[PDB]
Amino acid sequence: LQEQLKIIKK
Amino acid sequence: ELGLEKDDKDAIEEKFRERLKELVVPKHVMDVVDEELSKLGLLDNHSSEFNVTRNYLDWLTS
Repeated sequence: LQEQLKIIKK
Repeated sequence: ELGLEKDDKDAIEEKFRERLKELVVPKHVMDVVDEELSKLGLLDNHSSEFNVTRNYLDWLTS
């Protein structure tokens, strides 16, 4: 959930 | 990061195993099938060796 904010950026 | 969002390991693993239910599999290939599932479960799905293992397991279960 919260890791998506960095996954989408990557 | 992608490992924390999706994992198709269990679906394909169970799809392989369900074929084994109806079959009286000899041990000398039962161990091979089990070890190939074990290897596939720890191998990246985008690698070529993963696809080779998947095709070999499909042929074994066929």
